[PDB]
Amino acid sequence: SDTQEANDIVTLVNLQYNGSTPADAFETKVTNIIDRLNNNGIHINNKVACQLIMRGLSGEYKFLRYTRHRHLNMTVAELFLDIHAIYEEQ
Amino acid sequence: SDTQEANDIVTLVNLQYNGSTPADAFETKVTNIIDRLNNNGIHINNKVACQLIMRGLSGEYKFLRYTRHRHLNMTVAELFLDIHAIYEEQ
Repeated sequence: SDTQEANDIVTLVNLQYNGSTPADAFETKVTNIIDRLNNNGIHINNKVACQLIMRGLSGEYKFLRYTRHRHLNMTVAELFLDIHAIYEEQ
Repeated sequence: SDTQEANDIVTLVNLQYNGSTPADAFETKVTNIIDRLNNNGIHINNKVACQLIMRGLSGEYKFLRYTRHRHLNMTVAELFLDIHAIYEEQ
């Protein structure tokens, strides 16, 4: 699309997960956004990506933004493993 | 800051200009964000940058998002010249 990157960035900034949507969808949703943006030359690295994902991660997931401070060099895949683990216990 | 790029991206996505702030401040504000983001490896090119600026450009500036369709390959500087010109007439 002509307005591809801009809409991906706004979607990334307005992520709001609480536990309703399956992690499956939410993961591949964010995985795509970062892939598409990176295909178009906009590289959102793991550090910055995780930050934006954990932002707006509310509910019983809220806290993951607090341990993040100890989690340096955390990967997006790792971060979702955590989210997946939470969803399985619901 | 450790959370620099992420906060720059969210600032860019949540821009809301209507005519209150001087164009001077709003311009260099966005000019910096795009420079900082580009220094850190997040390449926001003119096309996508302008798109994100015109998004949330409300008030008497709204119409610049409509003329944009004729303005292909427009630069961020050009886009602000328009915003500056409108601000001068207020």
